[PDB]
Amino acid sequence: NWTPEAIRGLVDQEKGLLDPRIYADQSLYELELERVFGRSWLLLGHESHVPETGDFLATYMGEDPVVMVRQKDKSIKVFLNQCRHRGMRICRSDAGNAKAFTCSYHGWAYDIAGKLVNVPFEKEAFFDKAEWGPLQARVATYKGLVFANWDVQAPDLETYLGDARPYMDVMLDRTPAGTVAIGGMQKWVIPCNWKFAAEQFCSDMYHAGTTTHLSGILAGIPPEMDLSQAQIPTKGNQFRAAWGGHGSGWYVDEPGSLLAVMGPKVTQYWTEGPAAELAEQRLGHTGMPVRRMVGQHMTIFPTCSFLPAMNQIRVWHPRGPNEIEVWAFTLVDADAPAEIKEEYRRHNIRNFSAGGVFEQDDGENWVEIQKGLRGYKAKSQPFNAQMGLGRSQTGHPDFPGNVGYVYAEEAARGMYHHWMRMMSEPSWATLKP
Amino acid sequence: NWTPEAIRGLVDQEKGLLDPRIYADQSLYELELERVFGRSWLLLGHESHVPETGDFLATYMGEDPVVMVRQKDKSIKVFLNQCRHRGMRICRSDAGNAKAFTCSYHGWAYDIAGKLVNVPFEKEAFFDKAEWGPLQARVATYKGLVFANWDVQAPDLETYLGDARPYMDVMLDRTPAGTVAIGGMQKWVIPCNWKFAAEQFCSDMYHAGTTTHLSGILAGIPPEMDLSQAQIPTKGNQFRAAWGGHGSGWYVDEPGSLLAVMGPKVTQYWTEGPAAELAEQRLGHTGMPVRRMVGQHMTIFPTCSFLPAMNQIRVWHPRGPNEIEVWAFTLVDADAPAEIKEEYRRHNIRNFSAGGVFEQDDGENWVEIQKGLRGYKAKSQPFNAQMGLGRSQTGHPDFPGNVGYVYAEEAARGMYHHWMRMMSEPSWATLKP
Amino acid sequence: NWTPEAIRGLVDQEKGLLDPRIYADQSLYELELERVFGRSWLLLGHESHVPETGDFLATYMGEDPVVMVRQKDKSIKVFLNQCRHRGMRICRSDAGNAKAFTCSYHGWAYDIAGKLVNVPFEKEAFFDKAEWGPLQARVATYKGLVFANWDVQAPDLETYLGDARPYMDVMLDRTPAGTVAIGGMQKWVIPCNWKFAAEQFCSDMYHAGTTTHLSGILAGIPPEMDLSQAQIPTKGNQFRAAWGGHGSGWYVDEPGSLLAVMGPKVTQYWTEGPAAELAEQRLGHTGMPVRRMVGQHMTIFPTCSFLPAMNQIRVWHPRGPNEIEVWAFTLVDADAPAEIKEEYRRHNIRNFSAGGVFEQDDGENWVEIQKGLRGYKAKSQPFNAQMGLGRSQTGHPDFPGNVGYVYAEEAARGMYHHWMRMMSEPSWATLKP
Amino acid sequence: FKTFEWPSKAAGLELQNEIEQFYYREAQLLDHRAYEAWFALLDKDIHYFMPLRTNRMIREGELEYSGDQDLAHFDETHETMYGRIRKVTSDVGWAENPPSRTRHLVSNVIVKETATPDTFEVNSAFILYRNRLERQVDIFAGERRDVLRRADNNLGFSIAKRTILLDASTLLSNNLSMFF
Amino acid sequence: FKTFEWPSKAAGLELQNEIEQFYYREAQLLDHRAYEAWFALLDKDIHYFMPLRTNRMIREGELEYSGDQDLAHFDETHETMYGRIRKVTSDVGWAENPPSRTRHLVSNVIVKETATPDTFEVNSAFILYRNRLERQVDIFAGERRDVLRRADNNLGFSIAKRTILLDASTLLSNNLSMFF
Amino acid sequence: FKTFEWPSKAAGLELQNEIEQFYYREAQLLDHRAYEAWFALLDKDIHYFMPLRTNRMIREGELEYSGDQDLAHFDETHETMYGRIRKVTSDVGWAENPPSRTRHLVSNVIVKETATPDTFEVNSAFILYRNRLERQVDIFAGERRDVLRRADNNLGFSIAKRTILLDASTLLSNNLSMFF
Ligand code: FES
Ligand code: FES
Ligand code: FES
Ligand SMILES: [Fe+2]
Ligand SMILES: [Fe+2]
Ligand SMILES: [Fe+2]
Repeated sequence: NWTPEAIRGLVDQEKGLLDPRIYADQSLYELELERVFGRSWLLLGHESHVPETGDFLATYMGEDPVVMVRQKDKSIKVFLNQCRHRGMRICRSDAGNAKAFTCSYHGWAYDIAGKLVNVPFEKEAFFDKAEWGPLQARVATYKGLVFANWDVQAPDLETYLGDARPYMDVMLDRTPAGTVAIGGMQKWVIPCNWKFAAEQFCSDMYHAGTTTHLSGILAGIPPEMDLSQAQIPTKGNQFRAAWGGHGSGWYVDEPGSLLAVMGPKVTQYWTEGPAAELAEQRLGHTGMPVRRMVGQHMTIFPTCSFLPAMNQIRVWHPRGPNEIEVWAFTLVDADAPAEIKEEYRRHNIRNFSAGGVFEQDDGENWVEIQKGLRGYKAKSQPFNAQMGLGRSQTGHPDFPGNVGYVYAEEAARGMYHHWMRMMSEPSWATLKP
Repeated sequence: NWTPEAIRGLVDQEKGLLDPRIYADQSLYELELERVFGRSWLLLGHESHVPETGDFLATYMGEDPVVMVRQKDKSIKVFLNQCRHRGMRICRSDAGNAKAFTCSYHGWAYDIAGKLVNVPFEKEAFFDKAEWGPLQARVATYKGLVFANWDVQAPDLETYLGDARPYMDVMLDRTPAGTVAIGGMQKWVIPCNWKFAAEQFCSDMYHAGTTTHLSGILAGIPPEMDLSQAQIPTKGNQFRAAWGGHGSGWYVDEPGSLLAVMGPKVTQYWTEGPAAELAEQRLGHTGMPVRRMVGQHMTIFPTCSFLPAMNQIRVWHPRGPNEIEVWAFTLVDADAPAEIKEEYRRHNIRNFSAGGVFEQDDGENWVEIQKGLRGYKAKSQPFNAQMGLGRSQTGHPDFPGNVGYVYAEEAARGMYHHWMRMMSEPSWATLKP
Repeated sequence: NWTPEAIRGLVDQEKGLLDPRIYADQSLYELELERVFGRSWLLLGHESHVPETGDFLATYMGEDPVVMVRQKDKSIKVFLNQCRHRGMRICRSDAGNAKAFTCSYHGWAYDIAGKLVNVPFEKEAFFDKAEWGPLQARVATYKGLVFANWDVQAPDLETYLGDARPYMDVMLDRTPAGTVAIGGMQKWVIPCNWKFAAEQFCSDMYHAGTTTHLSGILAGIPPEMDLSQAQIPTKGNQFRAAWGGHGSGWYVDEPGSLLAVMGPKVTQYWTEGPAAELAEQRLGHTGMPVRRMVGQHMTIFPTCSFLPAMNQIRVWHPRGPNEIEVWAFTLVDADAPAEIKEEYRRHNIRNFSAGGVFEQDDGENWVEIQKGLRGYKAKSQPFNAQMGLGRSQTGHPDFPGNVGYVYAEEAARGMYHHWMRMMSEPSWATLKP
Repeated sequence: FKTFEWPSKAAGLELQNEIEQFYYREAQLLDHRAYEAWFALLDKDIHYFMPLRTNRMIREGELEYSGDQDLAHFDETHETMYGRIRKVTSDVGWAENPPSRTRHLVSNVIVKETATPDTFEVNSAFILYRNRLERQVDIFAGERRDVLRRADNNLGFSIAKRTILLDASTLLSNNLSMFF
Repeated sequence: FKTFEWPSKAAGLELQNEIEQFYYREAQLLDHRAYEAWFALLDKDIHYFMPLRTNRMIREGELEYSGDQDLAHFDETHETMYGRIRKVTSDVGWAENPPSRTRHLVSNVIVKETATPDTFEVNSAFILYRNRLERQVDIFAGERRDVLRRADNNLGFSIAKRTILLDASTLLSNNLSMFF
Repeated sequence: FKTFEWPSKAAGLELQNEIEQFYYREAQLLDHRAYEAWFALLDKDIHYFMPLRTNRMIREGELEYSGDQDLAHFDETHETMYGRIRKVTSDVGWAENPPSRTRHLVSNVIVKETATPDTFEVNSAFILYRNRLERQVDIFAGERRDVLRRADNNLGFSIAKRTILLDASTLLSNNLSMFF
């Protein structure tokens, strides 16, 4: 039995130490589904995935299957994809349009709201249908992105995010028209813990600026150029949220990072022109130089990770301590030209799909770590998270919040600290922002 | 760790509620092999599987491999398929004829009784051979069906069945010659809990009369007829056993169920002619209109399931909380004509094999439910078992015992109640009828 | 939870009883990794696997991936194949030569000693590198064979082996030139517990002298010869170590076993000639006639197993209670003729590889035992380890140490007894010889 | 079922090509859910058979397969196959709605002539890859023993008889919702 | 993607053999990591495409595959393919260093002619067996739809277009570091 | 081992067919446990070799396979192969009694001529599906490099040499009780 005392000792943000058991222990994972995933805001997709009435999307909240469906009154409703009679899946396809939902086991019928409307042979065999509908979740939308939470005790989405909102708006609020999701959702399986993937997009630029993506950059630079010239970025910053365990990292004034991954046509759209002029004008309350921010990574705790400068968005669905499913999609501006939309589509496939020149090396690292953690001695000594320890300060003229150096693990320590808090503190009164 | 108090809270027959954890919990499953499968009467097959001296059948009791074998004195003996030296399998083939069983590891020899008769280099290295034979099970037969039980303190098979015997006799007791098993046993693996399968044949006609088998009926009805003409039987009765957790359900008068599944020649044999009249004459002591009974389903607790009308019999072998093996065979009257036996053979393959038009939809439901039960929130709220609640009565003029409506969950509540009792009551003094 | 009292009840060497749960229980296995594999001397390979400076071999210590490397000063160093930053595998190939090791995740550079020499952006983002290198193991070589141990409080290799050393010298110390390993490491997976495999090479000639290898000998004897003339070896002896749970068994004088397995050339080389007489003189002072010893098996606790006469050595790497990996190689005398070296190579592949005519039947037994142990009743009754009980003597006129008959389980009782000791005695103060 | 009795004189290049091409076309029909188009290939006198396979000692090896009077995985006629086609194409056919993704890889085609002109006994090996829903993967392997008649259709042949010998005792799959 | 519309008049024995042999030679290049040699087969105007595949009810079965304006597993031109080749042959390409062990089993080759001389539309099925590091195994099955043009290389043909239909919704492998 | 040195001009249609048919007949023998009939295909000078395969960095890729002086999975002569046949057909040979259920799917056949008349260097790909006892499934993939000689037997050819390159480092099967 994991006592609150034992859980607090797994993460030490003061010394910068992480107990490797957190990625491997079966008992800890069981608690994660309750303490972390059961009461966090989890990403399900975009409003454009379910644009019209009756449109649905079958996705996951932890290991719980859920149905995200647009209603008649233009609202989005999320309910558990489980019939309360004997546990059968109500919505058995990936996506589409439904006038109603019906269970294939015993014929219990449901409306698009997720309410039990008809029970076969109810009068002869039977109890109120209003009470026996599938478990509903709280639905909140942040400028396109749809989030869900089971817990009524949990704070609202706006307060949950905190000062991480400005960095989300770099991707989500460049035009008054908003964003739209490109069709299709990539799905693949990685045998590793979700925290390895969540931490990397939270704080780990360190892997991209060193060895992991040497061949990834090589793939994107012109045939006439090799890694010897490839401009190496060193200047940048890292953001840690005041509350939540949210983190972000970006390069400052270095085109070679975005040029190799996204190409010249995307960079032209992102940094120059009236499109980039409107982006800096709309994001004036922050005081950020968004035209100078290139190659950004961000994680909204626990499992919402994205890359603003390349619009790569993904959810990590947990599948035990030793496995995850990656569900990835891409965003473009609603009023973005057909030329720029195709450039974002092609380059995100080339880089961040299962066969993507960057994604291949990302998974390879995580797969090998998880294997090693099967051993006793490999879990007996803590991991090092001492990078940028006590070097971040809240007084920065351009980037708001707790900001340090790009190659640091302050946001990483912030993520594991918030993980530890959620796992050890049962009440939201102590846990609130 | 599960206390008796905690186990009793998992099942509530009064309110009609089931805790979904009973199908998924690994701790509960480990207790089942001890408290349930370790002391229940379990189906191993039929007498005709082992008709001559030396004939054997390698099967399972729970997860324990066992050998069912006919002796010289016409008796059947069941012992553990494990050598007590170092655990090697004694009988290594599925079925056949043996003069003596020998271990392949160190050559410990056994007779067909299961007794250790020879140990190589015994006079040189050694102990009593009469004490070191594999563990023997109790063997009892009910009208052909061979059952087995490890527990010497357990009740005899006759009392164990109780008032469920009349409903077994509908399939088993029709001719003085008895039943005979059609050769060959079908085996396949379903990723679900054994209780889902046990409950369906016990108390679930509701699935067959609603949505599950709509395509199965479509496959059976004449090519000229479509589903809109197919009869929808509603009249029928369900039976709950006085003790044991057994249950049976049947349609009354409406032949649309049997005519589609078994065909016109089997329905004729079951309801009309001398063969049907003799069966009613033989089952006069029970006082049931057996010719009116069509499309029956039954489960002998825990894992002996059969369909008394179509003569499909199956054992659910547990393989963890998330898996079962289905072992299925078919019975016919011994003195029945060749045309009837061929009709039973063909239609049982067409409907109830791994590729059967019914079985396909049966397993598809169970696979989805088990997958759903991986989630935290999917196991947080109870399943509804409130169908036919407090409507069954013992004063039925046609059918004996606790009889209610065909579309009900009274037998289901009784199954999960007796399961709850076996898991919580460690001694037979309180458990027995 | 496993108390010291409960662990002692699992093994009874006085009554010769073994609790089958030791091979199947998950909790016991997790304790094995700490109390047995975490502080035992474990065979990694041979000196000739890493002959030059920088030469490495990636292998395992239990489930911990380890790197064995020859240093500049001819010493051998063993460290954990895990980077202390975020767990990535430092050495990602099976074998070869390296001037340095580098982590592919963040670029942490290591020397061939396992010392952290360089961290990218260390002066900019940070911490002492001397404190953050992979966990080092104690390295000790016994006449070619390289052993490793994590525990600093554990006794040295010589003391650990004890009076089992003269029996190791039968294979390892026949010539002043020593032994050399033939190239190539055979690796395959068997779904069984490591203790079955370790016990077999420890005390089980009984299986080879009975039923397991009747087809293996048939594969080795001349085409004109059948099992009737194969010659049945019955005479021989078995050795149990004073401390450690080490054991060895061999035939005496009877050449029928060695001739079939290794052929006429090796059998002659082992018994008659200048090479065999040199071994007689070198190992005569230990009071052991090696020319009479024909066909031998030996286990160094826990997982180092070898067959002296055939020179087949193997390490059993545990992969849970239900699985092992077998890593096997072959030894030859360093100064042995090319013809003898080739016969050793050919016959070891023929007999002991994954497709070996002996190995095939060895694994087949263990697979079926492990499958059996899934059942409740299959683990309820103890296994028989009573063979040769109270029949071994420490004053044997032919062989040193505690010596009994070849078909006995004295060395087996000693192995499981020492296993029980390591599992119940946390401190080396009481455990040591 | 013993080793297939291949003729000493191997089939002609054209006939070998035609029958191989027929199987590739048949596989395409099945792998793209053209069930009604596939059902048209089956003759009215078809016997679609998949026997049970058991673990037997070498001494009892003649009892490895289930007989004509025993149970089987499939033992179908034209009328029973029609029902299965009506089920697989149905909206209420939950086992194949949503439908599975399958791949019939066909090789090892041996062609034997019979006494009846334009009718051939054909032996071939297969691997059937079945992917279902999110994560479910079922892999089947075996041989097919067919009787093929020359027919005037899109594929060139019709199926008179089919016996599938599956390399399995206990089926590792939960169902057989696919056609072999 | 519907059933490959094969011609009634089947391709000649010589052409059938030539294309089959091309695929066997191609498989050998890929299975022995001859990436430079394999890349040379790709024409300037190559479209290398592998669409996403989703679970849909039969009623909405038209939405199974991802469209032209949707994401995919692969959507590559000659220039983007070149970058992938530079990564896989790179000593710092960790996903394939140490490299995987692959087998491209090819069968079910159907050959169709086009309007352009020496240009052929080809359909074939595959099983790709991928073994990585110590014990990792990933098995893929599907079909390929190629536009091949006659070329004066050591294989006989060059690849103008390739569409790979993989029998998977969610990919069970952690990456697609291999070429199909 | 590098990419198989295929001839620029492919083998004739009749020769290609003959060798393909030989492998299909060979697979039938093995899959139906005709071990005596299969063993008769092996010449007196047979070398039956299956080297170990290791994980190596790209720069040490020349050391991927075990050499002739190293250990292997198989390194056999006619003498040692006869012993294996006597074991596998034995009633006391427990690893294959009860026997396994195997399927050899053969494709990718490339035929090359030699300096010796009626002797051919043959490359082919395989998937070996092995089903054993209740639920054991082992899947093997790889290539075979054969030297075949024309012979007056029922299959048309005899085997002079066979090298099997398995797509595995660590064997995921508990044994290799089958023949490749
Ligand atoms: S499970 Fe949904 S109605 Fe029975
Ligand atoms: S296990 Fe049966 S004799 Fe040793
Ligand atoms: S894990 Fe070794 S450098 Fe980050
Ligand atoms: Fe990355
Ligand atoms: Fe049903
Ligand atoms: Fe042995």
